[PDB]
Amino acid sequence: MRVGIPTETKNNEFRVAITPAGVAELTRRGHEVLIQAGAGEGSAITDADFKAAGAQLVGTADQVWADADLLLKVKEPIAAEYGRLRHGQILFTFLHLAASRACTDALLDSGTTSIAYETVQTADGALPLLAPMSEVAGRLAAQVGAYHLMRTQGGRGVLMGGVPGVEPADVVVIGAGTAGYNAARIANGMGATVTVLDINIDKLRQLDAEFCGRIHTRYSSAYELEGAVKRADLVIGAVLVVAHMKPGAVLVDITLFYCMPASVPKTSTYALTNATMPYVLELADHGWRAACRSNPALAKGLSTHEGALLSERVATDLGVPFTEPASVLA
Amino acid sequence: MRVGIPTETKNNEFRVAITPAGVAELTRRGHEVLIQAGAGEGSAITDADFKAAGAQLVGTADQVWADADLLLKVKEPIAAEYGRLRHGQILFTFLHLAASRACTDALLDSGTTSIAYETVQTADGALPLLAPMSEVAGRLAAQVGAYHLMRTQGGRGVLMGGVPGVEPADVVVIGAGTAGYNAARIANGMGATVTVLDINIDKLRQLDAEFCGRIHTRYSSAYELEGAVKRADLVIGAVMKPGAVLVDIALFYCMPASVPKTSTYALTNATMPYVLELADHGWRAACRSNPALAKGLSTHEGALLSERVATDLGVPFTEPASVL
Amino acid sequence: MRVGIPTETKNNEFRVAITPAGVAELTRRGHEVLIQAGAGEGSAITDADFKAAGAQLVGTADQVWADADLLLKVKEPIAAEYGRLRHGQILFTFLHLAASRACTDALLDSGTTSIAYETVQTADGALPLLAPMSEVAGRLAAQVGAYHLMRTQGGRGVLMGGVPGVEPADVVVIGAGTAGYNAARIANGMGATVTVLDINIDKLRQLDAEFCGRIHTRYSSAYELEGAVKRADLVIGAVLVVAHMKPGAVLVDITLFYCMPASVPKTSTYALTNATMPYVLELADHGWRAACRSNPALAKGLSTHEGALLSERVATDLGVPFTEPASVLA
Amino acid sequence: MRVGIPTETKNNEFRVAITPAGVAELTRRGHEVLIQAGAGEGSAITDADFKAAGAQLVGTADQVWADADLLLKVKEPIAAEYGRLRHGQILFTFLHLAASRACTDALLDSGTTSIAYETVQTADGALPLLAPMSEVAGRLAAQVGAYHLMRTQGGRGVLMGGVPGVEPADVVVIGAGTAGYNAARIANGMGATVTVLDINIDKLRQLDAEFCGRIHTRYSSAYELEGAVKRADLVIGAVMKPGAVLVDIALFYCMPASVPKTSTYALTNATMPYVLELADHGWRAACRSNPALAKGLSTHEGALLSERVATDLGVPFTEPASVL
Amino acid sequence: MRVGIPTETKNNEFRVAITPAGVAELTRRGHEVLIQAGAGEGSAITDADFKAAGAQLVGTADQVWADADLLLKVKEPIAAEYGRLRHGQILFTFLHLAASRACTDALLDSGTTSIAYETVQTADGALPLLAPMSEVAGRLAAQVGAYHLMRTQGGRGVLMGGVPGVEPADVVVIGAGTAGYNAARIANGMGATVTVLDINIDKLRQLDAEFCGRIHTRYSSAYELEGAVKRADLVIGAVLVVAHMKPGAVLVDITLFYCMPASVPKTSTYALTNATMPYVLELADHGWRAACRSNPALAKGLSTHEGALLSERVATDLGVPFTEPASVLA
Amino acid sequence: MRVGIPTETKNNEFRVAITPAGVAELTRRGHEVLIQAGAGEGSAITDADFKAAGAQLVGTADQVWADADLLLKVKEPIAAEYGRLRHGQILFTFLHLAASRACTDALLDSGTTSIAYETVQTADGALPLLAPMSEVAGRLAAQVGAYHLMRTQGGRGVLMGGVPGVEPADVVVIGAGTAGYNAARIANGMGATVTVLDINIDKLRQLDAEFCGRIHTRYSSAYELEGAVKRADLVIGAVMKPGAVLVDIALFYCMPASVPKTSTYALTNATMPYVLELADHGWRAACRSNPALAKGLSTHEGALLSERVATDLGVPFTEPASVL
Repeated sequence: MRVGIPTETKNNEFRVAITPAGVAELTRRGHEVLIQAGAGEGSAITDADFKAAGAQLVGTADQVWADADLLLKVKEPIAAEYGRLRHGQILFTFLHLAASRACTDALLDSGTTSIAYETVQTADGALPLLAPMSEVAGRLAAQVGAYHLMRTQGGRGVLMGGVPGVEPADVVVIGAGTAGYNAARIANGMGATVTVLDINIDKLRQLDAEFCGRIHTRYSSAYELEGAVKRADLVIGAVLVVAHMKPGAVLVDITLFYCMPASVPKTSTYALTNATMPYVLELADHGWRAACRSNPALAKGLSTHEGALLSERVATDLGVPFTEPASVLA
Repeated sequence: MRVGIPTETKNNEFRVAITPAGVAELTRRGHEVLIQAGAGEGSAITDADFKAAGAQLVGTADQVWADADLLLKVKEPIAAEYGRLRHGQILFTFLHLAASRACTDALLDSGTTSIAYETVQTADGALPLLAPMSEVAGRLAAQVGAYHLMRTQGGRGVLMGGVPGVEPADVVVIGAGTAGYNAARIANGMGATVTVLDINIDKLRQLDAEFCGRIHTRYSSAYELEGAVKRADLVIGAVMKPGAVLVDIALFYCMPASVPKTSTYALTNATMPYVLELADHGWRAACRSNPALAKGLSTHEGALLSERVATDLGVPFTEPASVL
Repeated sequence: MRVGIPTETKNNEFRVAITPAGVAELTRRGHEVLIQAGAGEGSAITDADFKAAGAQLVGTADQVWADADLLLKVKEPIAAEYGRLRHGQILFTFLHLAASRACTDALLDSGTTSIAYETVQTADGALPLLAPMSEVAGRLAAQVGAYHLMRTQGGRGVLMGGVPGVEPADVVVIGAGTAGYNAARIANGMGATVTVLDINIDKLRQLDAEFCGRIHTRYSSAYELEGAVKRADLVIGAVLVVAHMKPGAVLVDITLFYCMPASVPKTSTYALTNATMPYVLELADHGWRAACRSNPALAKGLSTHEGALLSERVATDLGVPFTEPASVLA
Repeated sequence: MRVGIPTETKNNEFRVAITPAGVAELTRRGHEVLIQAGAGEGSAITDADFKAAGAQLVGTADQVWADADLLLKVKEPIAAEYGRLRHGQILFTFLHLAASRACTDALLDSGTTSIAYETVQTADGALPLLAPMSEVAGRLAAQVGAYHLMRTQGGRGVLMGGVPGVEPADVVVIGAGTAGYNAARIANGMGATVTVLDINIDKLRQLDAEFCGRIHTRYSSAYELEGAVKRADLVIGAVMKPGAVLVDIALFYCMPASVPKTSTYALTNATMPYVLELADHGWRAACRSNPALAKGLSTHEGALLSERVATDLGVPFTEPASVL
Repeated sequence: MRVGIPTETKNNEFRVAITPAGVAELTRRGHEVLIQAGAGEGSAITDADFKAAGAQLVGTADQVWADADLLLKVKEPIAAEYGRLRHGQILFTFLHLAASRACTDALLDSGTTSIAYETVQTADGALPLLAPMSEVAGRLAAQVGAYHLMRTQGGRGVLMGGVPGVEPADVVVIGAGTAGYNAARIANGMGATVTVLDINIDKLRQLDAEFCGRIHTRYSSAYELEGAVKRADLVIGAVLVVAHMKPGAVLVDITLFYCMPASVPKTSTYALTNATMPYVLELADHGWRAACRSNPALAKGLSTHEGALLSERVATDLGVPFTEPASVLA
Repeated sequence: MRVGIPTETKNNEFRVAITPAGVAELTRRGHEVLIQAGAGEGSAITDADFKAAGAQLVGTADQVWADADLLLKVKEPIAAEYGRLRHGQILFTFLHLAASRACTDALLDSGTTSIAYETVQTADGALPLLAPMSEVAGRLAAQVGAYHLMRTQGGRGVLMGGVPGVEPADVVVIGAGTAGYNAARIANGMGATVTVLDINIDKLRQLDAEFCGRIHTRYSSAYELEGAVKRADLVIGAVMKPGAVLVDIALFYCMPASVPKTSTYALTNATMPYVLELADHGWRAACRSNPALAKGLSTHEGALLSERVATDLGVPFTEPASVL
């Protein structure tokens, strides 16, 4: 089938759903990759090497969304793309439909089959396509948190790792998840005195192991938390699905309250497309139909099909007819 | 004696010439410490700190400059500060007089004894009070270069240390010097693929030793510098492909005042020993019994003593060893 | 029962099926260990300490294979040993019968009960007795790959870790398995700039953790692969169950194409006998009979019994009557 | 010649002035090595070791002191050992004569040529034979401070490096010196949160470099020392809140003889080269062709040569360069 | 319900069943925390911050054991506390009843409901509340073992990490469990040449990974063991549910034979109360009744209830009527 | 001027006296760079590299030696190369003239100005151009010793770093020198249990510091060396039980040309600065304004200047300071 990779049109979005690496496997494996001119240009990928790997570069998004059996995207269709949604195609991308009835409706109103990146889940309840983004995000939280600590940024005026004879910043990472673990790693590498708080003692246990006790760990509690933040020069909320610190101290969620992987497209594109690669294939090969019964992880992401809503949590958050996944998969 | 420290007026300057530690060691040797209200507020040293430490918190600058037998600054007196200078006062701060004919004149026409932080020099030819600024400046370059590397800062869009399975950023530091060693250190801690360039292979060996091979080294030929700079994401000038960031420390960018809370201690921790030799024995005694301090002396009783600053502005030299 | 450890007679084979350590537990636990003179001499083990631990040193292989209830071996019997295979004994060793009908036939034609080292498997599908060999192998791939990089060896003429101001080799490890992980470890320790490629992102994830990003990881793809090898000074195929690189660059599988734990017997003997120890015991204690129903991992290795073929994959690769394992175990 | 080593009689001293290695390099240059039976038993060097190495194992001390042309000790002759001293003997050991008028007299009234381990000195002003004792002394302080930190030792009740989720211990080492560097090293390896204080910022940089930031550094102001010491669990004096432990190396505690097996080699490994220059050429030749050894010479033919030890006990000085 | 935290009265016991952290969650979550004056004072916790977090400080132990719905303790009641055991309360603490019929009887004779800290077990058979103690213990074994190596302590007279040009001690850790892993970590950090012996090759495998082969590993055997201890300057028995070494060499179990987390209360109190926190809550919230059927891990710790013995192993070790856990939980 | 580099003819030599970087910095100072076709092919520097860099690729050696005002080599002219030498030519390369009476004569009878790489010497008594060869030589010894340790190489049959649960290899490096430090470094990275021996305890401390205790150190007594060497698997001579491998760098084995791609840059990166002082000012000027270069001068206008090479072959000395 002819797969399509259109140019992300959303605001401040410079990523691309595929790399010359994935495109190269689609091609030399029996498929046709329709890539829109400049789609990857935004994350340092010209069509020069996109073609030197296999890319049926086309001029407009119209031709891309058309003749493309599988449309790989990074973000969900925006306003002007609704009139694009085909019925005989498969939309594989980040949807957050429970965040857009308008979006959800347009996918049902167009009867297109779609799979949401964020809900593809494996056995241990893991979310593979979100993992990379959490990694990119957490490492960024630190680089961004460190910069905003500059007095010029309205920060306290403290250097992440100080200098000889002078103390470094005291960084607090709330949570030892992918993001919390990656945030501490960088802040620590930059020289800050990082302490990570979690309620899960095994996560804290391995952090002690990983940095021979260099990255401090404190059992997380509302009392420990409040205590740790008072002292903190920078705090990172790495806890992913009302209280304050000192003047000049920074707060980065995932005083200057700061608030992503779009910031580093080259990186993030690869990070995600590498996680996406195996599924895009299972899709391009045997179709979303055989791809979802042969793989309950990719299936768990099914979002819509010919006016069908295949996600209860969403049909719940908005109150709409739920159409069991098992049934639309025969 | 009484030493005074006025709040810096230089726009965008957040450092202070003394910390609660210094304003506590002078107070212990029989000295009255005068500090302007709000002197170290921009570097997190409230008057409370300076106060309950033995320091006298005067209302404004006037009171500081009037009394202060020795005055401690970070930057030199700026334009609107020329009327403050006193004949019988010892000014201690970064002067860079060889950069402003206007500054030099005010101190000269002033008859003030000023000693420059940046020219103070020990035996090995080291600049003690200027070295801590190169440490901060070196670490900052990396934190900053990593920041402007973001697509949204004009940068290419590369995370310093990538993420598993995805290639890390390519950093090139030119100079195995004090600042370069700091940039590579931090850039390396961010996960980045760092390489340092230098024609001093002795420095290449200690960097090889320290980071045990993780931070790459390349003899600095103009051939490699070019090739190295062609492939990089961030190049740090501690002595280009589209979107690369070049930070130059002396997308583009060309500082220790950005992190005042950090650099105040760094500078005043180096300055402290001299501020002491000055508060106890005078500029004459101090500078007499200490050559490194002697080398910083810039002006006194109308004289301009400096073969670099003097053979710059076309002025009469004065053997600093004479006034000594 | 009297266990027997004969001298490996195969070519270039200097290993031994047991160490004074294991022999010491066989003895002071109720059994008799019949070790052939010089059996361990080949891997730095004289009979001096073999007896100082418990060893009924005997002169020839004939007496060893005879009176020995359990014959522990490292390699499969060769030409002259066929006339040795008893019917009332147990052959526990590496067989690769699917690689030798002649060998397989001789074990059936002699009606001997045997268990193959390479097919003993645990729950997570793991192969314990092969693990150590993969470790030895991978660490060797690097030491051997580094030596063959010497211009004198016909190599490019590059030192693994270069010297101050000069660049090290660029080493590529294909695969993050036991072997791939161990290969990167040594090459990295030797100073090379190693990059490991894998399709399994968790393996890459932990390699980043283990060396704080010092050992580079790149999602493995046929495009990434080809790209990585072009640059490479040395490449190690650590992928265990047609394209080229630069002149002088080395290739080591598991330009100079090089091709094992027999290379370092002292090491490998211990490596394997340590993994073998627990089973040899379960065998020597309760017999292969009770040893295989009480332990499905050791049972999964059963190969033959009194003319019986207890391994389908083998009976398949050669087309021969398959005799269900469950049945020959009552 | 023949060099002799007697068992130390100083109570609680377990070191020996020579190891099987030294008693084997002298034996190879045509020297008879006499060692008392049981000399190095308290540091794990049985007579078997000393014996099957080329050493002569005499019955007791008398035989050692009588024969020994050069005598090697660790501590100085104690009270009951004054009758042992010989006019024509070279005593080599830690003497601290400037601490005992009584000791100095026995060697003086003795006419013995004694050379002090602690005053021997090379160019850079280093004390070669005294340095290894500061390494051991530094590492011991941490092992000990970590021990007395236990509630049952009077200490507060803190594990040096805590455990995951629980805060680690706070260690403060005062002095970036040889001993301080060792304490921080070990205290840091125990998981503890270590900080070193010093007014020598050059030492602060090498500690920063070495442990790459894990061991904290703070310019030693009397202000920080206090604040630092106020928050600590264990403070090590290598130059307080309830239950804190302060170890002072020169709950409280104020040494290399505690781990004799370790420190014997450390000391005798530094001493060895000199014991050789002494056994081959004599105190005269050796001390002549080697200034560092010349600096250790303390007594000879009744003379007391030392501007520190002499201007202490009120005695006549003797130009060591004269007797040379 | 009103929870109670009494002052440990046992000998040389300076720990406390709760920290201002846990007490803070009990309070600002709907409960009343009755803490006895000075209960925490012994492990550096005054009532100053105990109240500044929420503590109904009371004068005597009598009032504490009274009006307290849940009595959190570190150690089992001693002689004078028997007359304290209420019937309408819950005793959550370390019991070791199989070590005290007197103790066991008193809990049955008082009909109190109790849950033993040491038998709360999770799915992978893990014992969470013992883990922290094993960590504290193992790290101590090393600090204590290193001190007792001092000739003054009657030891051989060897410094853990020697000094330049001179060798460090040779430390042997028997077992790679929590305690064995933590013992090696510290001894190694102190500079000793540590070698860890285990029969479980995965534990040895990860120790190699964790310290890049710096902490030596040797497959554990009675022959390897005896060999390793001969050389050893210090040995730590980290193997938790008759042979000798050199003169001056130390032995620490978990020559100077030495024989705990009470040694470092500040540490250990937090270590354990952090592990205890989640259960104390599940208890204080829904009662031991709903707390044990909703959580089979905490339930597996049930020890007694109104004259009932809810632990077979104990009723076995002493021979007493066993009263099935499932039945006393409806 | 024009500097020339001929392909090495010495059998088994794969290094080249100049890299594309050097042949690019000389070309920038107005110099014609002549390089023989295939000069750096054995070290991966095709003529393409040398070409598109500013270098003149001559057909063969004749053209190189004829023109070249300064000639750069790695090894000295061998037998069949004696007819190439020119009176008015500056030869720069490793000469070891004090090793071949025959070599010395050809340069002497030649009237050529030759400067030896190995005798060039800076203040600290360091041999700049010879040091990089000891780094390579040190790392190679370990890679090689680890290789010949294989049962199939005659070795004992030990993997350098063992495998979990199995004991690692025992490495002994004799010499804390530049080469020894490199061998221990690499041998340690291979997982091996490394120990370094030296009578210079200062070097023992930096190795202790660097690898923080993982690489063992032992004072070099002849007693320990023996005991140490008795227990080893691989001993590296950077200054035996059956199957042990002893590599000696100056089963047995007694080098930088083995990894030409690496060592060419290493040597030419050190040589480069001198090749420059030579191409710009001449052997006279260069050697004049630079003592380290002055120390390398070996022959000129028929003279043989060297108190080591001259008092070897029984020849007349010529004050190098005279011809200067």
